[PDB]
Amino acid sequence: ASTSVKPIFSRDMNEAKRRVRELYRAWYREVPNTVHLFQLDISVKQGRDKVREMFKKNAHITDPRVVDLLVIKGKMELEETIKVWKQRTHVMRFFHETEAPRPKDFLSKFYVGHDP
Amino acid sequence: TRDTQLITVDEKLDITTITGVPEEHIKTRKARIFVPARNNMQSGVNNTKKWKMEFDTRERWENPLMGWASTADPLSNLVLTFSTKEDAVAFAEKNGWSYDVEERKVPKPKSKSYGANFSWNKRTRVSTK
Amino acid sequence: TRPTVRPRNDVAHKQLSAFGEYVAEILPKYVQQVQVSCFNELEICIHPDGVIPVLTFLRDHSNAQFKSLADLTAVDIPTRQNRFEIVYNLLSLRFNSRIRVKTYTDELTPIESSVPVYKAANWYEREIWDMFGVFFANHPDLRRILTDYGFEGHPFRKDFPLSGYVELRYDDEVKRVVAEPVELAQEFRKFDLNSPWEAFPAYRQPP
Amino acid sequence: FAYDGLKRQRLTEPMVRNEKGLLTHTTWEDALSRVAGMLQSFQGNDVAAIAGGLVDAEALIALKDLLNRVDSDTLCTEEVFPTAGAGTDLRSNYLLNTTIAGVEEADVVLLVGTNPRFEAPLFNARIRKSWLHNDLKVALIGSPVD
Amino acid sequence: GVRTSPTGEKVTHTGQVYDDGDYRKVRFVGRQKEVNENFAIDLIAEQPVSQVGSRVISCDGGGGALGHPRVYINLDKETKTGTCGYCGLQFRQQHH
Amino acid sequence: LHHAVIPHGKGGRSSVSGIVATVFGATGFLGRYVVNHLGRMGSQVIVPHRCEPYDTMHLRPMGDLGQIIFMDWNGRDKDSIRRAVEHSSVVINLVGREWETQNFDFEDVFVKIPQAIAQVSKEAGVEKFIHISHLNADIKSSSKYLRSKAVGEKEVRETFPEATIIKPAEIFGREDRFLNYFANIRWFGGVPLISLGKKTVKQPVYIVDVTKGIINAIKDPDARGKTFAFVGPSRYLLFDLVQYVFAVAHRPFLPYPLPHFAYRWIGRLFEISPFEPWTTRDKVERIHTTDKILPHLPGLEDLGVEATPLELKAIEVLRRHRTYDVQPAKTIPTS
Amino acid sequence: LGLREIRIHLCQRSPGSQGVRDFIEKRYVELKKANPDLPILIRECSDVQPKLWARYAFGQEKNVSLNNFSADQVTRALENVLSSKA
Amino acid sequence: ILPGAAYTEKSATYVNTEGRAQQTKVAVTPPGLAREDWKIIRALSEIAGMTLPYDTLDQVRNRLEEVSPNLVRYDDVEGANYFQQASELSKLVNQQLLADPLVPPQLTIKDFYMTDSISRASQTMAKCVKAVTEGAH
Ligand SMILES: NC(=O)C1=CN([C@@H]2O[C@H](COP(=O)(O)OP(=O)(O)OC[C@H]3O[C@@H](n4cnc5c(N)ncnc54)[C@H](OP(=O)(O)O)[C@@H]3O)[C@@H](O)[C@H]2O)C=CC1
Ligand SMILES: [Zn+2]
Repeated sequence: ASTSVKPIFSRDMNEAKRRVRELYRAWYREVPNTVHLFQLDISVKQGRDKVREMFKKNAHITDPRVVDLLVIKGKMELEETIKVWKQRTHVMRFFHETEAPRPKDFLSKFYVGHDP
Repeated sequence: TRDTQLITVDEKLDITTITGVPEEHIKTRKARIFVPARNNMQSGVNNTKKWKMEFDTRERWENPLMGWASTADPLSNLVLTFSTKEDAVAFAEKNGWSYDVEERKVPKPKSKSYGANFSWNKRTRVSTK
Repeated sequence: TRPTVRPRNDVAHKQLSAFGEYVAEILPKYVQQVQVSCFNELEICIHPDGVIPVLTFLRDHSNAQFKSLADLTAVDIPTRQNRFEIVYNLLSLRFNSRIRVKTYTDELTPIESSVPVYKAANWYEREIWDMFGVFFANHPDLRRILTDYGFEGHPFRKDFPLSGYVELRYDDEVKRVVAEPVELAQEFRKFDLNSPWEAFPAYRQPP
Repeated sequence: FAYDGLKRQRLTEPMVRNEKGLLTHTTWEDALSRVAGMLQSFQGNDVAAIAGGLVDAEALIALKDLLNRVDSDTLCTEEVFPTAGAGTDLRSNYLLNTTIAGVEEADVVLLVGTNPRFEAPLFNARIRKSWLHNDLKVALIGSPVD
Repeated sequence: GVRTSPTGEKVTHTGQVYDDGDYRKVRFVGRQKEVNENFAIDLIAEQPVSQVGSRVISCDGGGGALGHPRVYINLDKETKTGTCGYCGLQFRQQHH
Repeated sequence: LHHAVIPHGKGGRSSVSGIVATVFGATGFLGRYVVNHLGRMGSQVIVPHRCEPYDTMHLRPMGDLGQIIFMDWNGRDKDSIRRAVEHSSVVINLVGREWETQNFDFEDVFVKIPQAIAQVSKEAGVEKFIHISHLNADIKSSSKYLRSKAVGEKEVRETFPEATIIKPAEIFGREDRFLNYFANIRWFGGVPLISLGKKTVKQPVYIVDVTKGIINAIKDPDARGKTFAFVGPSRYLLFDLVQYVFAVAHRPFLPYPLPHFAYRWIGRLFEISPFEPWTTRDKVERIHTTDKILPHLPGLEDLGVEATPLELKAIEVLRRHRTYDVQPAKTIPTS
Repeated sequence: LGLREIRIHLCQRSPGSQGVRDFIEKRYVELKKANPDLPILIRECSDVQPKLWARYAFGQEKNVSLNNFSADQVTRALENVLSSKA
Repeated sequence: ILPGAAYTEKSATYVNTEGRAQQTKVAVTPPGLAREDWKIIRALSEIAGMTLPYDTLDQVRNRLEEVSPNLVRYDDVEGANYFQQASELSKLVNQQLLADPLVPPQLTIKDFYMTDSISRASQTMAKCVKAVTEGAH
């Protein structure tokens, strides 16, 4: 009974993946309209790779309820872009154009500060 | 006997991807689960009854203009309170933080006797009141 | 009377205890606990499956007529298995009384939307979603209401830091407003205020 | 009260010696490379180390691995402990095996060549607590000290 | 009182002054450094020691409710004077 | 030295980078990007300015409280220069002008003024000095702009031997006068060019790349007493490059030739303007001068900066010129 | 090249390390007399699977699990390292 | 000179005289360019081509567990035993006891205040030494 829980939308991972793919198609077909309405300086290929990167991060989830939430947030984040509730600043926050690269190796982190 | 249909989820409960915390502050942090030690300037024991969870200290530097204490750690002041140790570890595990647990330190019972102050042959006979 | 102590109203304490029992006898399937506070407020604690049954009964029954939803909010308690406590505050113009209905949930278990019972719940449930991350099933329009577009996290959770994770700024190079990790010129100072001496022995817990 | 020493005489920058033999500040890159070059030019018994009184276990193990990777085993400490016999092979040889809390269970204590009042004040405080309540017997072999 | 450093920058009553090679001094170019000229440590040293004829005297800072919390000072030691912990005034017992 | 400024923090807006820099000519095109990059990491920036204080307002939001400090300075006043540099660890010289005024000529701004800053910096004990020369600097050039650049590039190299001289090609950006120059010719009907734009090859570079190069030269110990050549990744003909600009701006393109002497004649006519002239005889020389190749000098790649193509960021600059995919122009392979 | 250090980990009450416990009790003093200059570190914690670490020149280490071994069977493992070196 | 961190500026393990292993926690970060002690060695090794196999504090404590497993059992007093084996070895060689008396290095309170770098840098420990030498005056 402990592992018996109420679902959000999908009763198993197989149905969850169906929602993930439909969401990906929605984002894939919107980038050309987004890059045009907001007059962005990125290309459509750069836009479509960012969507790919965002989906790739959460590729190790095995909880259908968690996947449902990620899709719910994705659909919310999508409705903001389509209806132009966001602004050019919000869309470009996925890219971090004004943040200097931060080193990933041990030696470089050693020279600058104390964080691991 | 609920009316709603239930499903089975045999996986570790992990919410690291829906809490919105940047990955910089999930993998490199080290939570500390503990019961606060009694403040030694006071005899009260009412601050040593709940379990706390704090994170590891990081750099504080001096503001060039005024001399204030600047920081870049967004978890410097975060303190959580828990009724028991088991509930504290549960919150750390599902949030993805690495943690250390320190067992509660309760003072051991002491044997007190006002009459020992005036012993006939023992070493506990005090010399002043 | 004592000039400095709030007076007690024993009449209203007996009437609200009778009605609390009255409600628990009619909905055993859902009511888990009924308590009346020392300042005469009534709390009905329910299983989360009874949000629609219990609320519909209180709105429509001839002896309840709680036709107005005063407020709907959530409280976050990290130490419980179900962190989030959902609170409904109701009003009755017919009998001039108030009542509080409480249920619970967690990060992943949804709760049924109350818009069918109270049209007032439309925006309150968006606010609970935006600030706590509690999903309400069958909501006509669920989305962030108070936070900024693209905001990550639910700021009213007890583990979300006070100053957040990012801060805004205008960058001249890119000619727009940018978001960056937050660094504070003066760190917020944390005061440990609680006294180590018990204040109220009436609320002492078993050791 | 000795914590205010952490605010004086502190080392804040890497330092190397210049041509006129005086220590001058430098970057981390310069200092480590100068040290790194010498460590590559030696091995075996040409490299040694000494550990002080306030060094942690993490640093002790790390330095050991660095010297081992140049095949050196001359890892020394400033505090002498006899190596004749079992030496540091058995922990029981160099520990307080009765534990601090076990002095309260003793009935006779023999102190040899030590002044616990100053080498370990809080452990001396425990002997007195046993000397007062449990009626302990204490003998000393050494100089008369209070 | 205010005394100037070898580089020409005034010293505050807390002892603060930028060293010669400290880059932070650039904030004062074409501007000034705010220093209060009334050093409180000097001002309270000019006040005369008040002679009293009791073992214990009380100080409230003057003005009654406009001063500081009322404290009682012991004057049993003739080696030194009795000093108020709030306002810094001094009291002494008359030859006994 | 007792100690350096000991950088602290995460490199953000409120950090301390240990850089106390005085930027001369920080109110122009290039200084607006250098000050931003210095303030974005928490540096102390002293900005000596000659103009009205209202014209330096866009620099205030570029740093935290007290990190941007403004002073008055005069080009010919040595005392004013000294006040601005005696507390600094690096001095950056961006003073320049594309035309001669009533009171300042190319000699005054490119030789005398850079020499005064360098000499006073040496006497004040500054450690790093960064001077901005031109790629096409040459004492045997038809442009008096480029002749003075060469003379100044030497007197600076003699007054401050450990100077990091940066020699960029024509820079392009939002506020540039290079791509914005080949878009306002539309106001005069057709696009004049010498030899129809042939015989001239240019290697323009991006503003941010030049700015990122300057910052890395401050932090790199291997840039003292060295000369660099910041050039773009491609070489174009002056014709197809202008052809590309009009394509991106989406404006009619009528390139008709005009002889050299005629261009100077119309060049002198604009010089009569008491305001910023639209064009000048000197400007025409540099626009029709081929960008040199100096393989023996280090470039951007030696400072860690990767050159940005003109195609990736041409739209960013020319978006405004559009009224109410463009094929890239041809390039000249390196043999 | 040559051997540098032998490390023996064992428990104090578990049966999985009873064999290693008997080896130390009976035939550790003889082993030390044979190799007085060899550091033989016997570090016994609580509830740990027993092991035998051996350190060779230039920081090479080889470890063989000693779980459920016996005194006669623990001698062979130490003979291997003392005789065969990497 | 490679500047390190004091015991109040690093999470480090110390073992007391009874074998109990405990750990400090970071109160303040080290001053200036000072760095955690084990990070200096782990950074010197990489620049020398001898990179060590641990990059984090949790990893360097796995290594400690290999060398001596009791160094990660925090607040546990692991017993040692084997006194008999230790006593038999000690008799294989004899040494002569010097005639000099046993004299502890610290005889009076005067010698207790300054015994390490930090206490020698303390201005409060210097006022304690002059107090027990001259007196209150
Ligand atoms: N822009 C480009 O394409 C190229 C730039 N360079 C060089 O880089 C440097 C920066 O030029 P840039 O910013 O792009 O163009 P700007 O003309 O916009 O910048 C010129 C700066 O120098 C100041 N200036 C001019 N004359 C004086 C004077 N007598 N006294 C004090 N200040 C003066 C100006 O101050 P104020 O505005 O108050 O008058 C201004 O801040 C120049 O030296 C230039 O030769 C070299 C190759 C390419
Ligand atoms: Zn007073």
